[PDB]
Amino acid sequence: AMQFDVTIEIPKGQRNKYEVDHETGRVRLDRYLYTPMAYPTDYGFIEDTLGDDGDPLDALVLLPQPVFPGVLVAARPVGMFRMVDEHGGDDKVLCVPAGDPRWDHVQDIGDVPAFELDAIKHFFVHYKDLEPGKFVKAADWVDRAEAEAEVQRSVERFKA
Amino acid sequence: AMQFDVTIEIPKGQRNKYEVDHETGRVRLDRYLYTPMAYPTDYGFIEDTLGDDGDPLDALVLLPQPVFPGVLVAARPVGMFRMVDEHGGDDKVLCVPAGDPRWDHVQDIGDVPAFELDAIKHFFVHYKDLEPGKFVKAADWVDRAEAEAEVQRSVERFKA
Amino acid sequence: AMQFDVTIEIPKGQRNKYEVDHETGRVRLDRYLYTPMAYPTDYGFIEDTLGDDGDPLDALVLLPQPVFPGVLVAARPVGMFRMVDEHGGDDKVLCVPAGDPRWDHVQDIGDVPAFELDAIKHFFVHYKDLEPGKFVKAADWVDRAEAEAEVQRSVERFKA
Amino acid sequence: HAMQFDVTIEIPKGQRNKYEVDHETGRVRLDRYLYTPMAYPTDYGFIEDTLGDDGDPLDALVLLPQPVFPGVLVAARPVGMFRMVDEHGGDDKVLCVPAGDPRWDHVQDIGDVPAFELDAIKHFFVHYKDLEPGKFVKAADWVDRAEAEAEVQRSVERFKA
Amino acid sequence: AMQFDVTIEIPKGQRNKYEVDHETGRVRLDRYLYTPMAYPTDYGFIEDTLGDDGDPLDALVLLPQPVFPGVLVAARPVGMFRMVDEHGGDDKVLCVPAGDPRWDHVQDIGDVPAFELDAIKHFFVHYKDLEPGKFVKAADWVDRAEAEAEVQRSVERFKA
Amino acid sequence: AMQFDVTIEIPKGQRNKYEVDHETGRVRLDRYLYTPMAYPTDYGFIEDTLGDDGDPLDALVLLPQPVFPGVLVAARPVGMFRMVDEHGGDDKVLCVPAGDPRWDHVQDIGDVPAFELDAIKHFFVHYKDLEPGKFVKAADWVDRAEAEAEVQRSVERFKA
Ligand SMILES: [Mn+2]
Ligand SMILES: [Mn+2]
Ligand SMILES: [Mn+2]
Ligand SMILES: [Mn+2]
Ligand SMILES: [Mn+2]
Ligand SMILES: [Mn+2]
Ligand SMILES: [Mn+2]
Ligand SMILES: [Mn+2]
Ligand SMILES: [Mn+2]
Ligand SMILES: [Mn+2]
Ligand SMILES: [Mn+2]
Ligand SMILES: [Mn+2]
Ligand SMILES: [Mn+2]
Repeated sequence: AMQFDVTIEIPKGQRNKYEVDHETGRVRLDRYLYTPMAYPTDYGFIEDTLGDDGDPLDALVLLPQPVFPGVLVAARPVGMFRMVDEHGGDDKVLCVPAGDPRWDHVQDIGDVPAFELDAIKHFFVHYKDLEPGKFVKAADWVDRAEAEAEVQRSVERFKA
Repeated sequence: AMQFDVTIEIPKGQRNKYEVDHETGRVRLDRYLYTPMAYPTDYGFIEDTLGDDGDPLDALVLLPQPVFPGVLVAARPVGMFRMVDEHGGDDKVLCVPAGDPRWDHVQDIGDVPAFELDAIKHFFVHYKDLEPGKFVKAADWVDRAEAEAEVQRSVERFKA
Repeated sequence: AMQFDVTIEIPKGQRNKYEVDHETGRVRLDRYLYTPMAYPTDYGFIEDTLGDDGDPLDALVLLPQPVFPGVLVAARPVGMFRMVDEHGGDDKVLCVPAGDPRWDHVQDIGDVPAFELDAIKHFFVHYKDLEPGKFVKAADWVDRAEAEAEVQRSVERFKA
Repeated sequence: HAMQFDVTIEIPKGQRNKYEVDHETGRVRLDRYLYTPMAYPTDYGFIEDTLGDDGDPLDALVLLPQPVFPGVLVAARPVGMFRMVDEHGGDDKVLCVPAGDPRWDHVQDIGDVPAFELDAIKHFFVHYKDLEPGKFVKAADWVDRAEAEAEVQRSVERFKA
Repeated sequence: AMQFDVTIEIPKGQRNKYEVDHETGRVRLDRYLYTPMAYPTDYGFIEDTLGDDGDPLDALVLLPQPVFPGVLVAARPVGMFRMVDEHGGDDKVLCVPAGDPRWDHVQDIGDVPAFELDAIKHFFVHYKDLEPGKFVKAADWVDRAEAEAEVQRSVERFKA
Repeated sequence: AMQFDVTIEIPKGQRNKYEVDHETGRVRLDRYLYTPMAYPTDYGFIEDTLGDDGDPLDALVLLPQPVFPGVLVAARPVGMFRMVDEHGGDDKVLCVPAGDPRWDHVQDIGDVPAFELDAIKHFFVHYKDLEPGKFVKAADWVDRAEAEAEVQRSVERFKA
């Protein structure tokens, strides 16, 4: 199975929206969420990747226990989250701990329960509601194949 | 000046929806919220009150630090959240700790920041979204004068 | 299906071994565990039950987020962990939230992954190691069907 | 073999919320959020089935490896006692350890408890009501187990009524 | 208006006193506080600055939720806490999140409630009581005007 | 009195096993423990050391309150935990905070409570029981002298 390193930024259950500066490597508090919400999974980005956005690929890792900001996690993709915000479209690869036999039952998006997909979906749609000039309008889940595809592309974009 | 005991059953920043079984007096777990949200303020009910649904009038206490389920808080009202859900209407009296000079600046609804109010509204609208048969269709923030009316109106229902 | 209330004595991830006093209903601290390990799931006993020893039938509740000591949970049995401690035999009914469609996929002992069962098993074997005179020799897993009997056994002898 | 009793913990260690169990109801109430940037240095509560001069149970300080929740019972034995003087006059707070726990066998009398912790506990109770409107602390000091047991002994026979 | 990056080294509600080694940039546990107190705000230092100490200016950031050690926070001054300890005089800039509309009502030291200002003062007056050969004899608050002066002085001292 | 810097990797009470990448410097999640156990003391490694197995000296630090991953601590040794996992000798140097008057009564292994030494031993022996092809077959405590000697050997190994 495919594998890559994910740098976690925001731990599951956080309302503080942390970001990592991609030059200094410092953790930074972007802002406190204006809505009464909390990140449903550990949120971050895939190290050594690059998209059309300019930034690296955003990522979502399902973990038994959350971690700290800036922490590295070797993960593998089981799907991807496509959505359209006020900055056009951005993608978010759904991931699972790599080299962990406890996560062998989750091989693709269909193995991730709809309840958690619906929750993650719900979060990203509404978390910016009370921020002027910010929104999330479209959202849908796509399978491991297109996720691995988009990751394969974005690894190559980083090389050049 | 009004004053009453609010039994807080759900702490701030929690996703486990706790209920106090008014018959037995025990703290019961109702459900884990289906949306990835957390209670904006400590949420509970007012003691020795009663309403149309046979359940006590609900309360929202603003605190510098959260409390535990089943904890009592001497509180005074400063507004009320009027919402209309699945089971008709449910009004929630926004309160402040009584006998605390640190909260003397909060007298009426206008004294509470609009951002806190928008966040509290946002929660009670959206928190039952993914649950089937559950919904919310009207949501307003009324002043203290009306909150004091709805308390007293509900206090007397208990007296009967 | 069968359904009952479980009082949670010890939250998941606890080294403090709480126990509910059954003559009063109070939450007594039994002891801080001598071993460097925490309770693998939310732990407690089934309400309105009585065993071969005078204590209610012990129970484990699979939960997404842990609760507090003394909290009630509408439960549904899906298996049972039998051990043999220093005081002879003991029974541990493995349960899930009753009425939560997120736990409809778990209908029997086999549905729970064997890593969570081995973890639970590993805890109850070793947690009394450094305590003197106390031990655990035999420890195996039975199925839902037999667990349901043990409950109903404990129910009827309680009725008497 | 020794003297012991129940202790209902009201406030866990590291807390700024001032919880109070109603002795007539059994309900846990939030008294106040401490007005100073200080946390309770030990698990604070009272000795169950006692009665102090003030018509309330004798206060207790239980040293624990890990804190508990409010309303939790802990079988305990006294090791010393904290006597202070505040706006109400003089309160008495029994310093305790878990009863029947051999990990605390090395703490028999107050001299066994290290100085930095006794100071830390005292320092809290001197300063915790400084910024609080009409409340203050004048004096505070420690006494040995002999005196500690005696006040509990007075407090237990005084309970019978 | 003036604005800068604060590096929070000690989160709010902490008795562990962390500090950043300004040469290596790594976090270091200086000492567990000898008194039973906790930092009332998030405590840190201003980046790209230097006082007479040979050390940057210490910063006090008011936040809705605390951050982790080493996290950057874009902030602006609204006052300054000036004290005199055993080593000499130490000054601490009282800040709020910059570019955050929820803190736009906080403009000067007068806008921060006195209760919180007394509390912050009380910490630094008493947190080194039980520490030997360590004390403070002066503790006063000053406005943004004088605060901004010291922040600028030290920004200029940085260039060498 | 010998002293040195320890980098803490895993705070006391964690089930997430973090690891500092020595060649990189970043914190990584190695694995979530398969056993239901938690690290009984803060665990990490001594800075600028080198052993037969290519890593630095693993170290245990007794603290009143835990730290975060990557935090540095001035520490002095009082003993050493000898163990033999699947990869032969993997000793752990037991430490206390250096220059902290509250730890002066702890000068050698005998001064540490036996119950806490039993718990540390217990942890490392069992925490890989459920992981296949992994174990700990040996476990012994030794003098401060033995500990100090092994440390000084590995400081010698480092200079190359
Ligand atoms: Mn990202
Ligand atoms: Mn993006
Ligand atoms: Mn918007
Ligand atoms: Mn209602
Ligand atoms: Mn039980
Ligand atoms: Mn008293
Ligand atoms: Mn005063
Ligand atoms: Mn300074
Ligand atoms: Mn400093
Ligand atoms: Mn001093
Ligand atoms: Mn090693
Ligand atoms: Mn290692
Ligand atoms: Mn094995």
